[PDB]
Amino acid sequence: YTYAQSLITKKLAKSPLFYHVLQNEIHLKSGQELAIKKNLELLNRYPNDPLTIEKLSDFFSKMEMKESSLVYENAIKKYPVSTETLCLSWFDNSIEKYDFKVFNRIFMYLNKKSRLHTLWYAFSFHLLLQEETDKASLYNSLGKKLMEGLQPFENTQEIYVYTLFLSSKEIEQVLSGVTLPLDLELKLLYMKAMKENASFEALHAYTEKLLFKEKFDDFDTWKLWILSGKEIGKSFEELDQKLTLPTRNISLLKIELDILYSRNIETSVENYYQKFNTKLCCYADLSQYELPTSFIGSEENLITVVNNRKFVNQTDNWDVYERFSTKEGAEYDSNPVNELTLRTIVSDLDSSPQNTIKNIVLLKHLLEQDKYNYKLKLWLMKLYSQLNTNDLIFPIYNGLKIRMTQHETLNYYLTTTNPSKINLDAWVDIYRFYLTSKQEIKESIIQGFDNGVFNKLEGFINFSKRMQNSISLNFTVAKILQISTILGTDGYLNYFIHYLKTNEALIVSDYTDNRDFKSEWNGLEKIDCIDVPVNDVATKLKLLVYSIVFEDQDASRLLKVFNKITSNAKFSVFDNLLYKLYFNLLKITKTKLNPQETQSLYNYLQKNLKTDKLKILIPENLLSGELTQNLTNLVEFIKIVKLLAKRHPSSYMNQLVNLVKPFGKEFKNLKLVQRQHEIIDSMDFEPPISVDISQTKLEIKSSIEDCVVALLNSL
Amino acid sequence: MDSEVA
Amino acid sequence: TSIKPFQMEDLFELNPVNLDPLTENFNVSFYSQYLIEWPQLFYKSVETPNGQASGYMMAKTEGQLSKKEWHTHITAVTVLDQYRRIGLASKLCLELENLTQVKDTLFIDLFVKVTNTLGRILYEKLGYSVFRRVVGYYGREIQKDRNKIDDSVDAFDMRKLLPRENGEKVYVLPNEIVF
Ligand SMILES: CC(C)(COP(=O)(O)OP(=O)(O)OC[C@H]1O[C@@H](n2cnc3c(N)ncnc32)[C@H](O)[C@@H]1OP(=O)(O)O)[C@@H](O)C(=O)NCCC(=O)NCCS
Repeated sequence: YTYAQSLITKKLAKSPLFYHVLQNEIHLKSGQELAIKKNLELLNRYPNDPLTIEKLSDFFSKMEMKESSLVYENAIKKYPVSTETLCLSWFDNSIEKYDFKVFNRIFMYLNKKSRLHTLWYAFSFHLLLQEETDKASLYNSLGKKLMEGLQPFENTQEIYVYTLFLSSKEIEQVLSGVTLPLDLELKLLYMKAMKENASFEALHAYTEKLLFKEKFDDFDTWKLWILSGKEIGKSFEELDQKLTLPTRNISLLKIELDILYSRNIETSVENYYQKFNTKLCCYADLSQYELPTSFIGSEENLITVVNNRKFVNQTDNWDVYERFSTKEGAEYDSNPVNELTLRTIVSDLDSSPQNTIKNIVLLKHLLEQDKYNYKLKLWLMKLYSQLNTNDLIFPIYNGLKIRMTQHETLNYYLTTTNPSKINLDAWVDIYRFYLTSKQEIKESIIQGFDNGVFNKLEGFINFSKRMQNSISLNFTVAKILQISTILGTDGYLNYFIHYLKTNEALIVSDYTDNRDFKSEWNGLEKIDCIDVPVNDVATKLKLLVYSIVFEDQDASRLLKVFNKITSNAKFSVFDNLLYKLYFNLLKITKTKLNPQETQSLYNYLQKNLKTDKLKILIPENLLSGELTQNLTNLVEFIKIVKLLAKRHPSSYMNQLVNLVKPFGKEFKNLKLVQRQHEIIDSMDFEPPISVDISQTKLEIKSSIEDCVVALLNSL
Repeated sequence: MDSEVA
Repeated sequence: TSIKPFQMEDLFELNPVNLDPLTENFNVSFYSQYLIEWPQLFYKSVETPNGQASGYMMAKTEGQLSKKEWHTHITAVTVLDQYRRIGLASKLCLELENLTQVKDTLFIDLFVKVTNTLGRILYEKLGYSVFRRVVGYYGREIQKDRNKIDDSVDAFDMRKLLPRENGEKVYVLPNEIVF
């Protein structure tokens, strides 16, 4: 740090250029802050002229919260020679800052003449509109006249952007007049417009050509064809007589066509069944409708048995399973029978440890033959998250070949995994995904604009937005900080403390949730059931705790945030205790208080940092995963006590560090592993099929011992 | 003594 | 059942299709690049009830016409297990042959795992032929003897000629396929 400073002064002396001064001011900011903000404002008042210099100054003002915009605006006006390179710099620099709001302002300068850049400007008015109802009309009108300025349009992307500012009745008139062949995007929009405008004579004509002459075979299009037909007067027969082929789409359409003409459904429903009971889709298709009494009234085909049992909503299915327990067909496919076995298991789950363990044996047993059945694997992870068997979930996860975006949607299955260095490394590697995807989406937004792909740009933008500050991203950072400090290693600790200090605005906001709680339920009805034990608020609090530990100037702001959150927390008894302990410990060490306040907070820490008090962390059901989850949080707390006693040494801290020495031996005398082994050893299973219970019992016992002991050795 | 930065 | 254009946010909801063991999960880079450069060749099948993704086709165009190698390539097709055996993957691959942009090319390319029984059955009925065996295509270790074949990691490059060899025994290595 300080050698960088001397180096910067050397440079500034030699210059006695702009980019060096900015760098020095930034160092002075790091070291300090008001001094630096003054220096930067001084630098802004001077006419920034270099690209890199102007880029660095804009990032400085974004850090310190409107002066970043006004750096580029000045440079654009005072040297219009380079206005495009300045604008493109500003553009790339704004995408990386997740600053999507400023886009219109950049595109306006950059337009005041390239046609692509007019498209950018227009498109940006749509993007603004997707946020302030008072200026809606002006934005819409502005982008509309931009696109009319570009007619005739040359491609379907231009036409798309125009439609972004058109009413449904304008959209239909525009697209009915297009000479260019429409893409799928616009065909769907054309049909949408005609349906919304009740232009049914047009709709029916358009769909007929698509469905019949083009043989498009689109079910959404089929539904518009029979709707347009009835409205323009055609009868059941004239439409039905055109429906010959027995495709899946036409068969279901006959149901929809009966509904629309209020005819009776039974014949069309039975015809579909007899033609599609041999296919796994059968139940999902007919479950859409109100199926008649009589049809439920009604083998050599497993899939038929599957469907039929699902129609009657049969909860016990182990009979079918032993008929078809043997995996047959292609290796990489799944055994359809396990659609029903999984149904029976989920209906039997009752959250008691014996039932969890029993259904683990069953799931493990079914996966012996159905090696690649992802739903069984997800449910198996879910049951393991109910216990202290914390080192058994990562193998299932990696066996699914979860990679890239899947981490964002599925890493929560790893909520209960143990703090091993092997897992730390896995977590760091998941973070690598976030780092790389961050860069790739930024470059994909740039290139999407450089090509003319407005069709997909909003998706790119929203994709980026949804990854910038997700609960899955923050949970990854919380985990890395937790496991890093629990072990002795610090290879990445400093990096992530820097992430917290750099992103405090994100850390204290509302995180986006893209997690997948839906996939294990595919082809089942989502009842209430066992859940992976997530705690999103604790994730925030943890990141606040570390943010406060390493706050070097003023911890009061982050602590108000902390206290506002805990005050509304909805925690269990021990979690409530735990964040009060964190509150008192952080304020003693990280805020100026008078000798009386300090003694008060110390005495609360003193009263409760005792095993007799912290014993409440132990759940009544010892086999519950709450045990190790609480233990882990207690271990992390203690490590933070020891780190703070080094960072902010005091006699008080010295007394707390001594107070926590006996925890390890004391909790070892609570015999938490033995008790769990005794409970397991005294469980009687009558499984619904022949399965070896003993190996799962032995695996679970060993996994519990290893995970509890590792936490107990960490106290 | 001179000093480092030199 | 209905086909809709692919948008990037669909990745967040593709797990039932992409957890399947023969379905790869690519970099954000990769999906987005396809959407940027061949946006009309990336499309999905949706369900009747909720618009649940049933499957998708992810395709590109590549190659030099002077070298007779200007073609459409299939980089990913897959159907949700619930919607298999009812024409869906065939519908996806044939709808690809229908697009004008594909019609402009000479043939359709694709790699398939040698062990993937159903994928080979699929392209056989569609009229695809094995053009060459790519050795270690799906494997981690990069190898130099093309004759050290391995059914678990090798690939069949399949072609189907469009309106505009005769061996499964041509062994080639991944880095000799350039275009
Ligand atoms: C899973 C998969 C079977 C889904 O395909 P699909 O959409 O159900 O294919 P269809 O049901 O339309 O049938 C396609 C053809 O393959 C054959 N076929 C499909 N599934 C079959 C099975 N389980 N057993 C035997 N033959 C099968 C059929 O014979 C059919 O032609 P035909 O019925 O006219 O003879 C497979 O094709 C697929 O898409 N897998 C995705 C991932 C993968 O394994 N490979 C990726 C593509 S390289």
